[PDB]
Amino acid sequence: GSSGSSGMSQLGSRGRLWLQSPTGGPPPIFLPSDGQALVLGRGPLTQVTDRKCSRNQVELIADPESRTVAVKQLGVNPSTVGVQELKPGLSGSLSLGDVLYLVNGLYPLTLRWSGPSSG
Repeated sequence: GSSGSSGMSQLGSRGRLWLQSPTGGPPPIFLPSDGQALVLGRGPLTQVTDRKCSRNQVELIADPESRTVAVKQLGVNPSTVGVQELKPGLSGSLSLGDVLYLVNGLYPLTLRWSGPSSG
């Protein structure tokens, strides 16, 4: 038959925000574009099972507005947003490529953005 519905439309190439993990790590999680906050910490999320990590260690938010990500510490352990240490109740930003050491300056989460070629 004829499916139809819609025709065509495209402004730019656009993309999607996500986090990149090193070998022996979890898959590429796609942050919520809606603007929600993806709390990272212990669990299958990042495969982190360190007590030092808290279910809600920090709050990541995908900001496709300017290809950025907001980070807010809701845990106790001091998190590092790149090369700067955070605090409890503090908040910072992460750029495309920047790292986000969940805790113990370990379990770094590289911020990546999807972008296809050709077109």
